[PDB]
Amino acid sequence: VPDATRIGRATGAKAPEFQELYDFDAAALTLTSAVFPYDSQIHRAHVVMLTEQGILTVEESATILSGLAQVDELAATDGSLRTYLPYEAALKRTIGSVAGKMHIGRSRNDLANAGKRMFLRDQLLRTIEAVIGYREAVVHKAADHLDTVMVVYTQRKEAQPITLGHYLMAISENLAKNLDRYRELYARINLCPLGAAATAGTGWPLNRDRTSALLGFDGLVVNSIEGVAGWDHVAEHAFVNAVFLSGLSRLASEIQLWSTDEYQVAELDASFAGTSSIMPQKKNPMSLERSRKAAFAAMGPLVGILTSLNAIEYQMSAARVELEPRSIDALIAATHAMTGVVRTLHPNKERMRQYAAENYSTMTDLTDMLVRRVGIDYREAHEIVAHVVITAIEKGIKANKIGLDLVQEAAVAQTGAGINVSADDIKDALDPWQNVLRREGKGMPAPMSVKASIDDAMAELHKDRAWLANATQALANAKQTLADSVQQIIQTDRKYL
Amino acid sequence: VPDATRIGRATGAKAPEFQELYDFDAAALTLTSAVFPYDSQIHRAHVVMLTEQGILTVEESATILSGLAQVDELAATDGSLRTYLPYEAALKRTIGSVAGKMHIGRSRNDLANAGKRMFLRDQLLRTIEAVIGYREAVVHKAADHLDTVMVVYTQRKEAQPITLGHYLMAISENLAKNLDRYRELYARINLCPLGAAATAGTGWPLNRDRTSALLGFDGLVVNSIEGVAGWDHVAEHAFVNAVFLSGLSRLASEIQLWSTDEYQVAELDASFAGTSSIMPQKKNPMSLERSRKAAFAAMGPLVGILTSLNAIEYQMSAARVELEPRSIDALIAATHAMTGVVRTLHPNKERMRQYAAENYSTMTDLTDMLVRRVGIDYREAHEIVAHVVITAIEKGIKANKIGLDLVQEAAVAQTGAGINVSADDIKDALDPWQNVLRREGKGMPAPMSVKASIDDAMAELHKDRAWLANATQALANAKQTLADSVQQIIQTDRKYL
Amino acid sequence: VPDATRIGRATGAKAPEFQELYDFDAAALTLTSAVFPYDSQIHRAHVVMLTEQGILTVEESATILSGLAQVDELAATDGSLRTYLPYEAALKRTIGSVAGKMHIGRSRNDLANAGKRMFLRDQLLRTIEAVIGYREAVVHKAADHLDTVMVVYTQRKEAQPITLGHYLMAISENLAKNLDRYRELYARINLCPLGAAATAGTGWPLNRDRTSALLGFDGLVVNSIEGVAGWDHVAEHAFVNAVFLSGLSRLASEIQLWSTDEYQVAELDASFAGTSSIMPQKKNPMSLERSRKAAFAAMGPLVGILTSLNAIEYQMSAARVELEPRSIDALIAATHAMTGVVRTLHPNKERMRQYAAENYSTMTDLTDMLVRRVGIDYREAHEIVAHVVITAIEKGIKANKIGLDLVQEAAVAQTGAGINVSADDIKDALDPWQNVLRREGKGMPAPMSVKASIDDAMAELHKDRAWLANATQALANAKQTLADSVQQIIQTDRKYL
Amino acid sequence: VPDATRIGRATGAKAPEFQELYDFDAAALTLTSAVFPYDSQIHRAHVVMLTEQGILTVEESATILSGLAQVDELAATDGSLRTYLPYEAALKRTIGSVAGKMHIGRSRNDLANAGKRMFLRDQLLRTIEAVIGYREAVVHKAADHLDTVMVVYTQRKEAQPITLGHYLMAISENLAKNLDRYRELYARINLCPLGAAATAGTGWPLNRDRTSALLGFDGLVVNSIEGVAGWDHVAEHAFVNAVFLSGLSRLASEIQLWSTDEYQVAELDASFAGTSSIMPQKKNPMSLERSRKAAFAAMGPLVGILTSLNAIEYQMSAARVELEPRSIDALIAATHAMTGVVRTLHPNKERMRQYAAENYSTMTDLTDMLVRRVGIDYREAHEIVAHVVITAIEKGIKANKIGLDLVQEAAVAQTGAGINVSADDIKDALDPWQNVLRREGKGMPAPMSVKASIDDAMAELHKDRAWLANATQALANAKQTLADSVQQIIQTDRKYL
Ligand SMILES: O=C(O)/C=C/C(=O)O
Ligand SMILES: O=C(O)/C=C/C(=O)O
Ligand SMILES: O=C(O)/C=C/C(=O)O
Ligand SMILES: O=C(O)/C=C/C(=O)O
Ligand SMILES: O=C(O)/C=C/C(=O)O
Ligand SMILES: O=C(O)/C=C/C(=O)O
Ligand SMILES: O=C(O)/C=C/C(=O)O
Ligand code: NA
Ligand code: NA
Ligand code: NA
Ligand code: NA
Repeated sequence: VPDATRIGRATGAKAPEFQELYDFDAAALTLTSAVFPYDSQIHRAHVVMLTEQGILTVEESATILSGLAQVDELAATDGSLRTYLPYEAALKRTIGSVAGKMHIGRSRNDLANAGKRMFLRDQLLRTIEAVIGYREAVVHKAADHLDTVMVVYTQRKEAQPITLGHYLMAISENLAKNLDRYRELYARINLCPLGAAATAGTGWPLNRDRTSALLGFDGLVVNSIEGVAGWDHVAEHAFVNAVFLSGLSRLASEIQLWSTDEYQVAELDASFAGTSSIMPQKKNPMSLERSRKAAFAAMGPLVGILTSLNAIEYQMSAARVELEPRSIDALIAATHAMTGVVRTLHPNKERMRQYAAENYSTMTDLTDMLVRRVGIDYREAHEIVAHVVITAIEKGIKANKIGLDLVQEAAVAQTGAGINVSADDIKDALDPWQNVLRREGKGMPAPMSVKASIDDAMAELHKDRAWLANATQALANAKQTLADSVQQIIQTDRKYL
Repeated sequence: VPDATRIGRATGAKAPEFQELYDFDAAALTLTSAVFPYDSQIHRAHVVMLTEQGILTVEESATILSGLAQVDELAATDGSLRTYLPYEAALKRTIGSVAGKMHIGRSRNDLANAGKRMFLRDQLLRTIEAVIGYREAVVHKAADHLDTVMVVYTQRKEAQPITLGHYLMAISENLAKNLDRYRELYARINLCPLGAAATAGTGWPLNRDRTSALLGFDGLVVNSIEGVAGWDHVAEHAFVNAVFLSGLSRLASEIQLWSTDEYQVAELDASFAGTSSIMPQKKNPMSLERSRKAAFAAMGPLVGILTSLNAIEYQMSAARVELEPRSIDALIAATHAMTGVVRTLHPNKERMRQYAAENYSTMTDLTDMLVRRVGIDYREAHEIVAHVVITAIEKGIKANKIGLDLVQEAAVAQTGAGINVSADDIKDALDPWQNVLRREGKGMPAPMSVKASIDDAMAELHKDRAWLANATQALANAKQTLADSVQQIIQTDRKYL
Repeated sequence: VPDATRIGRATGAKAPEFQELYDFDAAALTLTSAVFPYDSQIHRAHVVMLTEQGILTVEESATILSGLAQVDELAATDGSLRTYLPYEAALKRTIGSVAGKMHIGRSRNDLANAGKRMFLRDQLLRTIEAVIGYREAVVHKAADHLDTVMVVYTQRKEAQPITLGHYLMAISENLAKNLDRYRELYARINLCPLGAAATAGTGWPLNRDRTSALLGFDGLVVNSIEGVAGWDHVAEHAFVNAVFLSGLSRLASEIQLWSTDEYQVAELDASFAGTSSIMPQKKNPMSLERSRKAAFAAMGPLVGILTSLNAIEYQMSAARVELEPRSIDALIAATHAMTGVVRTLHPNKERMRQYAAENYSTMTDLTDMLVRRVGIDYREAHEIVAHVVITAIEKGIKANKIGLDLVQEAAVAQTGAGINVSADDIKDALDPWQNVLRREGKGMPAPMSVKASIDDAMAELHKDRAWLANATQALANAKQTLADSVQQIIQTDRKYL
Repeated sequence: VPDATRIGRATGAKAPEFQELYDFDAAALTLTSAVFPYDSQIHRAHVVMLTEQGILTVEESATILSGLAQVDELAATDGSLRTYLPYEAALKRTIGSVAGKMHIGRSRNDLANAGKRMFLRDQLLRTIEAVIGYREAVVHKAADHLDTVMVVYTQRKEAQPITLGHYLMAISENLAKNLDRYRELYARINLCPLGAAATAGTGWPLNRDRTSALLGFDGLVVNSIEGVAGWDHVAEHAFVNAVFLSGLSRLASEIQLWSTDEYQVAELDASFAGTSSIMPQKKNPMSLERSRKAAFAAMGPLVGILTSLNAIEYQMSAARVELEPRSIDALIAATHAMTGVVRTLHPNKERMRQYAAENYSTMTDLTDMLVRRVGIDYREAHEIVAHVVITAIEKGIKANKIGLDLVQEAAVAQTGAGINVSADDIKDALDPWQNVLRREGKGMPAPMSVKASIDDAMAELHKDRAWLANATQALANAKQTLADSVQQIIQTDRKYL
């Protein structure tokens, strides 16, 4: 059946990235189900390590490892088996009492912290991947809009002329720093707490480095209390999500204002807009508002997690609040949605230029010209130009129609004196494109300057992608090593022992 | 007059670090007054840079720079002069209209963002210094308590034997990672947005690198929109404060429980306790609870800042919530207080050992011994030992009095079968010190293992202090370079122009 | 299969209320699925009202109403039909184009706000019911513990003697005020926004009172903008949940400390405790910590909702954050759990009395006796008694062994003078039960005073239950009236038109 | 000296209400200094009550009461005397040891909770007064704009025609419910905890009702634990502030969008706008953004307070976070500012009408007319009118120029069939004023309907003011009774004893 929301001005299908905003809530796993497959990997890595340490024989190890595959399969459809003690009991019912030996030297506490880290680790790479895709859309969009003159706003008022490319490279710089935040967090998430057992380690001679390496961790959470009590990485994950999403909310809000009926300086692609069941004229920025909704919602986990940490001791505690799958899923959906919003955004170039030329954002350049040309101080020139604007608005004179006569009157009105500048001086100062070209320093909207930022961002994106590929490959390599090791044990036992 | 709170069991004076918790609220500056001296430095750096760029003559520069000193002096007692436009107007009244030229190419927006960064930069070094002092107290305390056997808790229940040194090194590892968070944040705070002007740069040929260098920044916030709209570093500063303080709350809570009348395993130094105006018996953990109060309060700025960022566009906005001096001051007071709390904490070594030996935290080692000795699986041994405990509690038998007869009865009761272990096996398994010695892996409480962590932490603290000294010296060097440059201009003009 | 967590000291089954804490997360509905059945009721009420208004004929109404039952049935298994436009389209495919007439004068905006209110209304009655059950457990528990002498704490230090009944009646008074908060909120939730349509009403002659009455609302959200933009009730619902749960967290924390191995003044019923997979001695307060977890998590929705309201205009907005089913479900589970925790809590009466008699909580009465008997001011008596305690602790003298000689020495040591009180005066002042009996004013722990509070609370609980029964019956009556009306239309059309 | 910010387009002085936003931060009292005068009242009320109870003689009472005046005077300039134990010690140094008797039966705990309640009580009446003034401005503004046709927005897109009066009465209804929230809170704040002493009452025969009555409380916090541990009213105060301010943020945001350069449908009074130090054209909505800033900041205390309550037991705790004066001061400043913003807002009536007539907000009425006139279902009419809009936008045809030919083409294009409506039918459906007049039900924008809401709101405002006058007079009466009683004691002792 058709998408019944695609009626009237909501033509065609929702963009896939837009549809993600509708699907993640019902599709989200519980934390228990999301972490369960990582627990299964931990069982295997732990058992392999115990085998290397001689705590388990190869025969016992093979029996357990084969059982783990069988219980994993049962648990694919039986959710009751996805927490540890039910899982262990099912393993015991499957292979016998040797099942219990897989917990030697181990706790639910270090198992759980490690499993959640593995989950968050994968979700952090998933997030970094999405943020990179978002930055790619932003920078690649900017590269096409070096000449798209438009006003920048401060305090929701037209400030000065820039370009759309200039604006998008602000977002790129924001995302560059959020990627740093996420990679910095990744180094703290990707630490293995296994071997802490309950909170104090164990007398069993575990090799904590081997379990860590088998599970793709880059290091250990060393202190055993820190290994089970430590939760700051969960709080930090929630925070970076929240602050990253606050910037995504701000872009969404920016574009929503751009695409108001009143601004009309940009239009959402049809595939990122919805309509109204009652008002046929609506082209609703539903992608933007649902993206903002996720940003706002991300405040929740951050506060809950920090509240729970403020409520306890420096202990393992079952009262700690988690970062849950549905929260991350919402971030990914919003990030994907805004990636497509940016990619497909349709700027109204003509109206953007009209506002820049007509609505007085060029008055700074008029002021700077008076200082540069006649040498008066900035504050006196400012007062003259403000009077130019006040008078211009009163007389209905758009900025690009301000001439020598109006400027001289304002100078005389505020100063008693004329001012020695030409009509050409004023014309060039009020030309919004010349406003852009004159702003040619580092980080300023002149095409040459924005292009330099794009080049730099393109080189940084290459490093972003390389960092992600390296982190991902390290995990894939370890997971394959673990699988090989499991198979070796099971098969050697079957054929030779 | 005497400290009227030092009555009854609140003997002697408050520790200075404890007193800090009482003073910071009334003493805290407003953000305006805290940032004002940095604005004054920015005026000088900006003016020097304009002079290098030939935008100001040396004569104009000298006149302004001399005026800045005069207005700074007026503003020391006249708070109305500490915001920019009143300050500029006072400068104009002091030296004449040339005062206005100091704003060429500049805005309140990039001035304010830069000034707040300079404030937060200094406050971040102040915070890093305090966190290092806190970690030093923790590690140096741990070094004296390698042999201080005591129980670790999970879920506020006695879990297993550790040592006080082992526990403190959990905190050290937490603080190591919070110092990473803060240094990572410092690299983002210490970026100069000057030259962004209103939000789009300027046509004036500023040298943004020179202003940045004169003000001790390590780099630029490049994009001019990012330079004025960017606020994530403020949110991040608030977050690291909050998460760092949540760990400080947890230690404070831990110690508060240790020092309850019922636990009695540690006692606060008198200089960190208060008493009651009514109940003469009270030795109140007032340092701890006021430290937790600050931790809880630090949630506030984090939420307000993120809320404000979620509420706007990617613009300069006057609606953004700030991180205020009093919030940082509270963190410093709480950190200093807990530094002294830890340094002077008096553990009850005898009672710590008593609990470890008597209240069943050794049962894991009993369980592990059954697995290691008779080869049963962990789950069956666990069930036997649980019955040992249940029976022991019922009969009023402390853990260190559990013997062969009680263990065999439990084995028979739960299994129908005895178990082939000796009274010596049980004795050694129940010896809490042997529990500690057996836990000799990485991050575990055995003195050799905790000592290894202390050695590592001591080497890391040397690097922490070196990083702080280098960051501080860089700022001091730049501030002196700026002062030299100002004096050169003023004096050259006075004597030679 | 057995509950694999019920091993060792976790004997028997989890209490049903305890199990609720494990089930609500996987069982929680999405908001869409939770609100859908209320949307179906709204369709019927709206259509009936349109029929009364002559906007629909009885024949059209019957056709639609019969279709609504058919689509409702499809939607029981097809989740795609639970949002409005897909539902309407399925209705159109089921009965023809007349399906579209059910939206005359209506929007998704007032439909959605009304449906969510109906959901929250039912969930608020569900919550009030649970809070009443919680208060009933607290008061009925208190009634059995008028004589259960124990210490009250301030700042986690023993303060003065009370009774367990006295403590529980603090919770009762807290819950009384939270029930007021919830009933006050109910009056704002139970207002009907239908008729606001998109945000400005409609030219169709709706009878907004009839739709409201058919749906059990007690009044209208009058202004049509307020009807769709209004969200404060959602924020308020989240807040009362959060503050109510913060008090539940505090009781859970209180009991957790009571039931520490070190306090040992209360023990959780086995059916509300868990154990450890590794440490056989653990009787873990898992009901308490998971209850606190829900309290902490409830901060999340409150902050997200308020953030979203701070981010928008006074408009209908799709960016607003919702209060979701799983959040309320968590509150109900925690409230039920703590209801059973309180009901089945096992106080250690002997140890409670021991602490009261031995650990110096009686020193206030000693101080008051010196003031009352010899007329010295409170501050000088306080200083004497503090010295009594200091000396007593040093000499290992429990409070109930403090005698005339020790009190006189302290008086002489601090004053140079003895004090004219008898050994009987001191004995009676240090008798913890006499401490309780002397505290006989309003709200104080004397059995006569606590009994008076219980009587009052029992009368208030009768009114709580009456208020809930009346609110519930009003909704049941309206729902039956609506069902009758639907059937009348369908059947009259089938048989007579 | 002149207000140096009143330059260029920032003409005249800041409105006084606008200036409040600049002054409250530096002017805010600490909580200690704000509560101190209430503590002094409590000392007097407590001492008077002790005198009535015969615990103090009239002679002792007079001596203390006279001393309280002397220490109060010292404390006006010596901030160290504003906490209890220093104050008591200064009283002792002033009148002798009898000073200590004023604490008989009392604690810092019930003193502090009571003093903070008295502070919050007065601040709640101050807040209710400001909210009433805000509602008065809103309703009185609405009364002048029954005919000010303009579009209402949903999702920041033009939705349907309303009037400015209609919009303002949404705010009135919001404020009516926030006033209910505040008055409901007032009944819980205005409860006296005195007599709880430390947390368990006292053996002294206090008359808790007399102290409560002398201090203007309407009832007791009965249970003595609740009297000192109870804090929910602080959380609730913070919440109502936050949710009330979120609605104020939304109006501020709404007006900010109205007053963008692009909407230009309203203009702030000059006295509520600022300008830029660099951009002479700026008329900045600084009142609005600083008002939103306060709304966002109010999230902070709410989260800190709730966090602290989630962190402790149901005890008196010094870790609880307070609601501080500066937070309330910010709310009052923002409320006053927005009161003046609303009062002096200048709507652009001509442009408001232009948008309503031209930008397609009338399309719903076109759709409803097709349903009403030719009997097609709403969904098919909707699809036709959407095509009308799509075509109209493509051809540059403003809504008020849509005619029969365009509607028939759309009908044929989407249906293959024309539609039997007249040019007059279409004209009347597209007349934005007729859109308003047709929306004549309860809460809809027709002048008759908005006038009815204004009449109701005016009657409700009379009751709001009466409730405030009654609450205020009750406190003034009690304060005068207390002063009379103090004077009677002091003077009777001086002249007759
Ligand atoms: O387009 C949507 O996602 C939802 C719209 C609505 O329910 O109003
Ligand atoms: O779907 C609706 O009924 C309305 C949507 C809107 O407000 O645009
Ligand atoms: O010792 C203090 O800081 C405060 C105590 C109190 O006011 O209760
Ligand atoms: O200072 C008091 O009155 C009480 C303090 C306490 O609760 O310990
Ligand atoms: O289940 C465990 O492994 C441990 C639980 C605990 O810390 O008590
Ligand atoms: O500092 C500014 O940008 C403006 C402040 C104001 O007008 O309040
Ligand atoms: O005061 C300024 O420099 C700029 C203000 C603005 O962004 O409008
Ligand atoms: Na971490
Ligand atoms: Na940043
Ligand atoms: Na409401
Ligand atoms: Na309350």
